[PDB]
Amino acid sequence: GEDLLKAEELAAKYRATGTAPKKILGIF
Repeated sequence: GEDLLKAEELAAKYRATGTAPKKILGIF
């Protein structure tokens, strides 16, 4: 499943932000 890869990606990205919903915070 590539949604698991996406889950890795989001884990690579969002955790890079520090907190997933703060994906908008990075934009703030």
